[PDB]
Amino acid sequence: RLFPLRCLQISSFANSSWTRTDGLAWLGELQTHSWSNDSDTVRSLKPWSQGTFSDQQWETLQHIFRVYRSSFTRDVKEFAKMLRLSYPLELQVSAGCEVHPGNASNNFFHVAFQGKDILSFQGTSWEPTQEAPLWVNLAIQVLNQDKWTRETVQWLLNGTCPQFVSGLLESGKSELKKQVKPKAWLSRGPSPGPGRLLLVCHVSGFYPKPVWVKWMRGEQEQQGTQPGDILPNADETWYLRATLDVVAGEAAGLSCRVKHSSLEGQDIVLYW
Amino acid sequence: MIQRTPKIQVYSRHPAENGKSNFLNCYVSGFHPSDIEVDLLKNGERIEKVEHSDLSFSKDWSFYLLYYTEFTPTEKDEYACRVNHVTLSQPKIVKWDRDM
Ligand SMILES: CCCCCCCCCCCCCCCCCCCCCCCCCC(=O)N[C@@H](CO[C@H]1O[C@H](CO)[C@H](O)[C@H](O)[C@H]1O)[C@H](O)[C@H](O)CCCCCCCCCCCCCC
Repeated sequence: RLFPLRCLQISSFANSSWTRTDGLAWLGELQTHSWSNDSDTVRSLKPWSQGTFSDQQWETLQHIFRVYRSSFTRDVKEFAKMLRLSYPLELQVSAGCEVHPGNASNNFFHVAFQGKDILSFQGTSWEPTQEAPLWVNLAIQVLNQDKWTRETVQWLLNGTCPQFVSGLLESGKSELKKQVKPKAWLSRGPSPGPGRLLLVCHVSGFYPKPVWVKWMRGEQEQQGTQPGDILPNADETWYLRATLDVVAGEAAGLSCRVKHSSLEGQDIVLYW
Repeated sequence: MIQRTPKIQVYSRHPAENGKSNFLNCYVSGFHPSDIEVDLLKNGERIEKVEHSDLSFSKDWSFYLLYYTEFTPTEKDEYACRVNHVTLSQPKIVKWDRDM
């Protein structure tokens, strides 16, 4: 029941004159918002993408963003000039919180430069990271100076965020619990070179991403299975492919076991 | 950094059924930086009307994307995902196989 809220930001600077920054938030595995940089507004992707917020609180945040996106890129180009950093730029932000049973919540705020972490928000100020180029403390000393931006962020993580999420959660109950049953089928994948081929289990269209798929041939569990990554379907569901490399000789009697939350006790089983 | 090269994977939202409607999916992932171009092909030719999800990134900060379009498989026609990125010399194309 991991239902954190991840608010991601991708800002890309081709040079100090060419920039674009786009965002999106994820509640659990569902994208709830989308904030393109061609829109002056954060798009709601779900009917509950506004949580418990009155069009007034929402607007307040939105503005916080309008100005933020505006102020964030201004600030970046300068740190560039200052700390003298080459110009194709890649900044990424990952901020959020995940509400816990009743009381507390934990939150985070991690920025990444060039694909790597460089700093994050600890307590009330900014802390550079593990590896975190040395010039990063320079930047940090400065950032740590701006008291308001350092008190807004704060209030946001420990204050607003949770409240927001808790709302998002109750008003979203209806869909996060949703369960979609996946359909499965088999087929053979080309034989690389042995005088033998490879089997293929195909599972697609399930909702809660978590799934179990094994080529446990004999009813008595087997092994050798090769799960693929869990790919997405533009309809909120996913796709998975488990392969096995076998000798056609006893390639018979094998089977594909699919376990998944949507299926109560029924593990789908397809015999080759 | 300009070091993580994209991982391309093609699949169908549904079991290939020649003549039957379906969706073609292309999941480009683990690359970085974000700038990138991706086309869905039909016998080498790009499909004019394809859509994709908002580009996002994983914890390791690598970006990922899902391009897709409505299509109808036919034994003769072959589709494929064409991708171009800075970490690659030639736009890698990954063909679609109804069995993998
Ligand atoms: C965190 C989420 C909260 C929960 C609720 C929202 C959930 C729904 C989200 C919907 C989709 C949104 C997508 C998510 C986008 C990613 C998260 C972005 C978080 C932004 C929080 C808002 C920041 C507010 C503070 C700000 O804008 N500061 C402004 C204005 O401050 C100035 O003006 C103020 C008045 O406006 C005062 O006068 C102040 O004294 C003065 O200094 C400040 O100027 C900065 O732009 C703040 C930057 C903050 C991030 C820094 C991160 C590290 C960057 C350094 C890296 C350098 C690398 C160099 C190559």
